Amino acid sequence: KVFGRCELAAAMKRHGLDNYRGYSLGNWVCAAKFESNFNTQATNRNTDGSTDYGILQINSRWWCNDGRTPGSRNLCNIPCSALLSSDITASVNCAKKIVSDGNGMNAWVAWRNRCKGTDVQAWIRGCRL
Ligand SMILES: [Cl-]
Ligand SMILES: [Cl-]
Ligand SMILES: [Cl-]
Ligand SMILES: [Cl-]
Ligand SMILES: [Cl-]
Ligand SMILES: [Cl-]
Ligand code: NA
Repeated sequence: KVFGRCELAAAMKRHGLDNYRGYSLGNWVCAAKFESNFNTQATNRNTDGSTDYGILQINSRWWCNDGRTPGSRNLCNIPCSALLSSDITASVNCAKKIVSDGNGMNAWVAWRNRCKGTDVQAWIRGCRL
């Protein structure tokens, strides 16, 4: 599913991302825009042989099992395919683990490079929330 901006903001709010670890909802919608273009089906293979999955491009090196990233972990205890569902529950739950790990939203390269330090409330402007 390719979400609209406000549709994603609502879904993310409902699943408890707004202000999760102190990151306002705009930061999560921004991250999703630049990680996946709001596409739950997005996949991108990394140089190390891991792959990033879903709306928040969660990586198989640490977070989900894809059956082809040897010696990786599965901290979210999910198949990576779960992160590609139209239902973002799995992705959000796993993002909460990630952002809690120590590095905050710097775990998302697109967030660091395109959202951090920017006016992220823009991403939730106009939305009914
Ligand atoms: Cl929308
Ligand atoms: Cl947009
Ligand atoms: Cl915000
Ligand atoms: Cl992989
Ligand atoms: Cl959803
Ligand atoms: Cl933080
Ligand atoms: Na893994």
